[PDB]
Amino acid sequence: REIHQDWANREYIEIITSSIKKIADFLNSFDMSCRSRLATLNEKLTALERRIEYIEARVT
Amino acid sequence: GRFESEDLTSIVELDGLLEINRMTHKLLSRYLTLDGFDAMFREANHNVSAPYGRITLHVFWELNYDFLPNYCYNGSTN
Repeated sequence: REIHQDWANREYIEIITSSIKKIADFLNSFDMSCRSRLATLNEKLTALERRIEYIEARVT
Repeated sequence: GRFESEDLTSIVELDGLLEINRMTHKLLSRYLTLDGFDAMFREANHNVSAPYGRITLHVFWELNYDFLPNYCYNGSTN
């Protein structure tokens, strides 16, 4: 009866929504990790730029 | 600068303070990426762009103006 099909459809929608929220959570986590390692790379680059400034000032 | 406003006998207090600063740099380096202590020290001593630094310049100034004309040597105690 229509109620049975209704239960089936609601279960379908529930599965799809769960998948969508999994995708969103992955997006958030990936963004956080990328921020962290970008900060690290930037710091490393900054440490290197200052060092080359100092060296080339010492050699001239 | 605190060395530069004192006699020659304060070189010991100077290197003591420099060692304290080096230990501080070593401790803070565990978490932060700072310039090497040598680079910082040379920048502070004006010894990057020039041959001699402030410490040696003040050592010579002190020699000339206060050490040669004011001190008495003792051979036995050295």
